[PDB]
Amino acid sequence: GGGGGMKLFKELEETKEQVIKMAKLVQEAIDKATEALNKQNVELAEEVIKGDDTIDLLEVDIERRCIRMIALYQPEAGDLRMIMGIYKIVSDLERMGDEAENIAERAILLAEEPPLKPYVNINFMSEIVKEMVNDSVISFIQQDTLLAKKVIEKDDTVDELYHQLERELMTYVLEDPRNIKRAMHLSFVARHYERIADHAENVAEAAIYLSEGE
Amino acid sequence: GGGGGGMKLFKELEETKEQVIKMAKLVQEAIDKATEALNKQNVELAEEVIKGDDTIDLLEVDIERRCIRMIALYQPEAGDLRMIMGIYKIVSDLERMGDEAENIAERAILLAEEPPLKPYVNINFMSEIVKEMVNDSVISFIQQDTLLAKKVIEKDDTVDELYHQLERELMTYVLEDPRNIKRAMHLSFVARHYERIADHAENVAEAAIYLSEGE
Repeated sequence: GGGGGMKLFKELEETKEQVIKMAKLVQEAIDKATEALNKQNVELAEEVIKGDDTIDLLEVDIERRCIRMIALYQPEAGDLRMIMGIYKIVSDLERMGDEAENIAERAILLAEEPPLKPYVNINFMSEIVKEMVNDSVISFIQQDTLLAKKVIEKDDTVDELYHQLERELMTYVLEDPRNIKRAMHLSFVARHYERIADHAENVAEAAIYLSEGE
Repeated sequence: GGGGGGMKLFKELEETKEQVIKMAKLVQEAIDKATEALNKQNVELAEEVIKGDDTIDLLEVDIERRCIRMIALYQPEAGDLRMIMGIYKIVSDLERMGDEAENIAERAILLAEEPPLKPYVNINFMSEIVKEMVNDSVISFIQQDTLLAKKVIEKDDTVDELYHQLERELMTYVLEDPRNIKRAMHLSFVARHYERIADHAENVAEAAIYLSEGE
């Protein structure tokens, strides 16, 4: 190799740092989004809606870093794979953040009214999903198949849990159509948790590609 | 002063761009069949959309593996490397559109086992726009047409607006006889998928802007 070959190294270990940061900010979104939604708390919602902008540039900035690294250093097979993969996931991660930002909106909408039901399921879902966000992005940065496979296993649960939700609400709507307004908002929410999870699972799918690459 | 890598990278990039187009045809074809299967309560048509989604899946990989090939072998500079990464990004949005139409098709099955519940003028105006959004977004990409990409970005607000019309129309159905609760919700999801397909369409046009703004 040549002199500045270890530049690509530093540049890449940093870019990775940033992915991890961006994911810290995603879990923070979901966590805030769930509190707001739960305890009918708008300060917590507007917080989450402001903070998404951060996550937005984080996509831009990590993407731009990838191109740079490829343009400047000409990374070999392994690096180039690590990089294009980063390039993919930073998008999924941005989508999770946007999904949470959506739960944040809804929670505002659900605040000008009594809950209509304990949010127990939304909650079990919420908890599984953050675990999924984290574990998925860990298993990527460090080539952990087993951990990626677990994340992929958990998704069938979120799916399964989502369906529980679809049906409980059917019964709420059916017992008093007034309830139609909350039911629906609480439907979306569940759909958003389910989208965040599906995404999580991509990161993991990616993590395998990478790990299978060795 | 030469270098035979130039000419190869050119063919490879054009052949890939061609692949991307193949892929958007199939997505348009998907949305199209799925709307027929939805409307005409036709499961033959739906199971088609559903097997046909696999073709689109492999095209994502196909093109993605193309992009890495092209970078590794030819060490492409500025404009080229940019179109490639960009191809890489949008071959995905496009796979997501096909995924959403596949979902429309799954619901069409489900909706077949019962009367309509309503004509579906809305869902129809929606996909008709959406389908044209898929095309234009991917045209605008291949030839960096900013003005055409921005036309796409506008239409999206229409889908957005059209989507909302639809959830209120349904609210009224559920409200009139909760039996309708099952058809209503299925039609609810469908109306969301159309809106997701449009929102992806709109990413591609954003991308098309990245490329264009660049040259």
